[PDB]
Amino acid sequence: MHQQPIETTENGQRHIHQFFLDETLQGPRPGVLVFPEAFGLGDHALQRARRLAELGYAALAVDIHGEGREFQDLAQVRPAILALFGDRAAWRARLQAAHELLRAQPQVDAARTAAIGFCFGGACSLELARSGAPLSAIVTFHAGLQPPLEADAGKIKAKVLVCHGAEDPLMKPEPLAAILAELTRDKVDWQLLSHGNVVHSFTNPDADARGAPGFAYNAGADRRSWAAMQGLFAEVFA
Amino acid sequence: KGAMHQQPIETTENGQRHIHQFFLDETLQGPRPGVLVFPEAFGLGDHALQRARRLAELGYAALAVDIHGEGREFQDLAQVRPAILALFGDRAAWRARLQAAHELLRAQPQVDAARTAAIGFCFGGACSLELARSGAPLSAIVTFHAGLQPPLEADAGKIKAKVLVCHGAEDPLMKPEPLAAILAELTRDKVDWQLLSHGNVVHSFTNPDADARGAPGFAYNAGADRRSWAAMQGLFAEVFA
Ligand code: NA
Ligand code: NA
Ligand code: NA
Ligand code: NA
Ligand code: NA
Repeated sequence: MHQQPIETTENGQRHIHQFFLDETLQGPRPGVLVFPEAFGLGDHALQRARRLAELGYAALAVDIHGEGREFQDLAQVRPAILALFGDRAAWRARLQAAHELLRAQPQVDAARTAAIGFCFGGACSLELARSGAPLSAIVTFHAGLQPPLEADAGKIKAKVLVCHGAEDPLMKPEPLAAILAELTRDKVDWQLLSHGNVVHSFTNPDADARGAPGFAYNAGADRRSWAAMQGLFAEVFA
Repeated sequence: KGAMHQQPIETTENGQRHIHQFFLDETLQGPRPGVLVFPEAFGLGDHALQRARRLAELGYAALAVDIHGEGREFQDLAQVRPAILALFGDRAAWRARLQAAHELLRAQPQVDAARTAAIGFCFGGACSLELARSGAPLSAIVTFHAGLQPPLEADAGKIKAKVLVCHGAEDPLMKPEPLAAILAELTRDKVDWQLLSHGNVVHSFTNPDADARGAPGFAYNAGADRRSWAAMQGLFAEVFA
């Protein structure tokens, strides 16, 4: 396993992304962006990127806040997140730049990429798909997805898998249905895997200790969603 | 590049590849003083690369800065004006990017991180002064026919560098009243500053392409170029002794 930091600046702020490649497999391979939960890049998302490398992918874990920062409370990151939610064009320009940074690594086959994300990271993955980036697939895990925009009609090129806790308060039934209606109008190849009795942050063991409501780890939902991701990637990268 | 080694050093800034050009004389061994070389507003091209190459011949480690990305150099000032006015309107972000360029130079193993300087031509001279005003630990800066930006009270006392401003006395992009305001800032703070002002000399006096721009206000002047470059060399010889 090779783990390499990849540094950029964004309006002068240093970002330190973490790129994983397993030398067990030989030659260029599909690239996967891994977007963390809103707290920022930490062990949760780094472990996901390391495992994707073990499965044969070149995985770029995204430092969303800069300086590899991971915060403890969503209050610490709320202003930065609301600023992105309030300027989706600027957010998307940053997301497309991360995609181009992944594509440019020598061991990444620039034609074969995907994006996964957890929580806010899943919102990022769908915004990047809606920008029209040439992703082969996206997978979201317990994501609070942003609402559809009519200007994005027909832009998604990826296959889409939404892994969802049926009781997650951050992705309520009516807004989720509005998103599925967008994907259906545009004939996007989409799947919803909805887990009974599961809420937000179900892939993160630290969710059981969070003081905010609606958070709990669920080992079953995590394993089943991770397997469905692997199956989608095996389809598009066969 | 002559006998100097030239190494591209790439950064990713705001989604763009920047391809800086680092010059060293490998017949000299060891860490040595580093110099940032900021080009005119048109972008990084042969004019600034030749100056970085000459600094390497003099014994320095010189990083020619790719200001626009992808090595881009513009012909028409109307095309660069929006990006430049944006930097002028957010001097904090501009300074953070300049600081990151300074840290890139300092991190090279052949650069003594404690002993650095910055030069710049036109807009690049404004860059050099903004980096000094940010409080960076530069030993010296030299500006050549630069449209320097006006002083900010928040920068009082922050310049650590010695300062040499090489100026065309009839440059219309750096008029006498705003220049005087900058010299008053430097004087309040007791910065070790010099002004070398050249009679009958206008903007872009170090760039032989200036003669073909068709523009009043732009003209190469070989005497002013040679005399300003020798004053720079003298300043660097003092601080890096
Ligand atoms: Na590549
Ligand atoms: Na697009
Ligand atoms: Na042009
Ligand atoms: Na160094
Ligand atoms: Na400072």
